[PDB]
Amino acid sequence: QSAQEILDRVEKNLSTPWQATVQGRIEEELLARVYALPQARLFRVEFLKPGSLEGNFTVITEKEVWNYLYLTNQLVISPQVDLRLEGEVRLPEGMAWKLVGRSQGFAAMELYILKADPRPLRFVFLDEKGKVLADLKVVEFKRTNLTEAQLKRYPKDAQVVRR
Repeated sequence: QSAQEILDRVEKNLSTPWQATVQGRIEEELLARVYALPQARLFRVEFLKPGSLEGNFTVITEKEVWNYLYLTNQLVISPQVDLRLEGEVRLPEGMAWKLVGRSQGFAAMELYILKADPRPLRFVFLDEKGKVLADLKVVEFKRTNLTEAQLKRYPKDAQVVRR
């Protein structure tokens, strides 16, 4: 239940607008910028790496999800883990809580949460043998101000694929 308390602290601590840089491996390198405007229930992810995703972006709202595919100029419009607190570990950003949980494309995961300023720092997904399937780190983070005009922007010439 301690994990739930931590997650609750994170949710409350990130109730204002923020942005971050996510980098890791999934083998290929994944790099993206993330934007959140909680009060408007808006989220945007912009991809930088790998080459197949470079330029793509995803916009999430309470109602629908937009997935822009840069190379094909298509805008696709479409309508859990039992985490437990294992303990703490010192990370570059400082002391963090290490949450662990079992269980559909992975066997278990590790979620690292910064203690001083409750927010995610790293997500690690493991298979049955403990092999890393994905290791994504939040390498940059900043609280800021964002607007719907910014997060809902899209290429005017995008071709719509409506699900």
